[PDB]
Amino acid sequence: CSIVWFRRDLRVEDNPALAAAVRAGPVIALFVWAPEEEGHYHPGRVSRWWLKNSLAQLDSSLRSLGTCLITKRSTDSVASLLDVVKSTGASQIFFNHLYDPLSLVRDHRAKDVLTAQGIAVRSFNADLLYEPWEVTDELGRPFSMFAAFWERCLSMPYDPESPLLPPKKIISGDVSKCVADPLVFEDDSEKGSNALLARAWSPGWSNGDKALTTFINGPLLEYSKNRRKADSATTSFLSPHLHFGEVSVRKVFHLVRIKQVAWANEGNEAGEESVNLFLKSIGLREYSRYISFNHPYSHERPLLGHLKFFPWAVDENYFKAWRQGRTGYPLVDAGMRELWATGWLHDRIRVVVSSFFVKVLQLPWRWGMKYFWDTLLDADLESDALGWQYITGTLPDSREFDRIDNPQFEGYKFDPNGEYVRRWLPELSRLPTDWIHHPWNAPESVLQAAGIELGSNYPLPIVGLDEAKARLHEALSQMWQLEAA
Ligand SMILES: Cc1cc2nc3c(=O)[nH]c(=O)nc-3n(C[C@H](O)[C@H](O)[C@H](O)COP(=O)(O)OP(=O)(O)OC[C@H]3O[C@@H](n4cnc5c(N)ncnc54)[C@H](O)[C@@H]3O)c2cc1C
Ligand SMILES: Nc1ncnc2c1ncn2[C@@H]1O[C@H](COP(=O)(O)OP(=O)(O)NP(=O)(O)O)[C@@H](O)[C@H]1O
Ligand SMILES: CC[N+](C)(C)CCCS(=O)(=O)[O-]
Ligand SMILES: [Cl-]
Ligand SMILES: [Mg+2]
Ligand SMILES: [Mg+2]
Ligand SMILES: [Mg+2]
Ligand SMILES: [Mg+2]
Repeated sequence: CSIVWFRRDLRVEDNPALAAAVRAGPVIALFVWAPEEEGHYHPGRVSRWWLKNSLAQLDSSLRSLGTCLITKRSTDSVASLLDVVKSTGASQIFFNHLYDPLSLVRDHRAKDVLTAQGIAVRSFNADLLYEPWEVTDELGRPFSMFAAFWERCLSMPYDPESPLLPPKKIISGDVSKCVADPLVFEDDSEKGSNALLARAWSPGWSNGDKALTTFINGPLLEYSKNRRKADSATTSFLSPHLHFGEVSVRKVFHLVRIKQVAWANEGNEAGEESVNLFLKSIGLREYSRYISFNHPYSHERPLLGHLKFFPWAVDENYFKAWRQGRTGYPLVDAGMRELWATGWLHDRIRVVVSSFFVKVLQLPWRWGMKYFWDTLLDADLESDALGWQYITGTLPDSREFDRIDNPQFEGYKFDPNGEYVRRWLPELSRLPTDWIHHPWNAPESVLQAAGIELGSNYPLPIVGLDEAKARLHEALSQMWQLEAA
């Protein structure tokens, strides 16, 4: 008896722990659901809906290969392990690493208790191209900025392990344990709100493979010339799959690396450029793990402390307006609406709405981080923290802090004909393009004809940009003054 402990590596292909267990003797595939152990960050409704369907496909797969997935509901995953080994008679437990703060601790506490109880525990790399410790500068120190880190990752002395085949068969230790703990990922209220998700997404590794294929053989070619596109099938849509290890980044990297070689050869410039930007995307995810491991309180504590005494507005209705998409800036409200209704946001809108959150409303970034974590289909602690820290300006490589983006111009850049704003704001569905990104200026006759009553079915800017720059300054004058102490 060997135990395979699945957490966020829901796949049978290129899964090192599983492959090591099959090499060793029969297996008991285990998954333990223990949210309260996740603190302030238990999984949100749409993430849970994804987990529920991803696990079903995982179990279905494992059954095809010979064993079932045993699920356990508990308040302490370690304890559950013990009660599983101490009931099955297993001597080893194989699992794949995780690099988020909450996982880092529980994993150590896990190794200690189990090994110090007579259990062999082995741990592999299932989620990264390279372990964060394998990637370092010539002196041997962790890089402090993305570019230097990514340049090393791409110029390493050795290649990432190549995707392993899933087992061809698995033998299962005590099959009488197959009927285990039912996991409930939805209350009746939520079942209601989740009803459209199955129409747009197919959770699981099988479908993730499908998405990777689709992407590489289609949109990747125009990945680069298509990113100012706000709501189009121009990206991979792999994030939710990536978050639960349903798809191997190593496989992703290998397929992308083959296309790049073929396109370099052909001298297809668009292709190379798109390949480069997409690899930078995979790079950023790898970097979020790097930062979380080399700064264990990164999901709450900022890296740079130069904004330490900054007087962040703690205004509750500023927050509510943001969440409701009642800020007055069309592109910002469209994003909040699409996020609330679908749990999905293109990276540019994520930047647009989180940026408005810290520079215009000037709210604490931990609040935007948490809201995103509860509502995004790909909620990921490391990727969410990294994004918020970068936007707020607490990262070595963030853009200049004293800079406020104009949603009206972002509107012109990312949603030139107002199609995005009109899809997510039906109240503005009749407003012509000349005023779609700044309706508060518009002549009364256009508003009346479109059915828009400023302040009613569409609000006036909750904070003007000019007034915004001014509070930003007044806020800096203050933090500088607080520094003097
Ligand atoms: C403030 C903010 C919060 C974010 N929160 C999350 C989150 O909670 N979960 C999440 O996975 N991503 C998050 N991101 C990053 C990014 O927007 C999403 O990963 C991406 O939009 C998912 O779409 P895709 O799968 O089509 O990405 P693609 O463009 O197809 O890229 C492929 C993969 O690269 C990775 N990736 C791409 N961009 C980034 C990025 N900027 N940072 C980290 N990884 C990236 C993702 O795994 C993505 O699936 C956030 C970005 C910002 C600015
Ligand atoms: N250093 C970084 N750390 C974390 N995230 C980053 C970093 N740099 C960029 N990002 C993320 O990747 C996105 C794109 O990077 P950026 O440097 O803005 O190029 P870009 O978006 O292609 N610019 P543009 O060509 O005008 O569209 C950012 O908006 C963030 O989502
Ligand atoms: C536009 C991308 N959509 C279709 C919404 C998601 C891709 C489907 S999935 O779940 O198989 O990746
Ligand atoms: Cl500053
Ligand atoms: Mg698919
Ligand atoms: Mg795009
Ligand atoms: Mg698009
Ligand atoms: Mg940019």
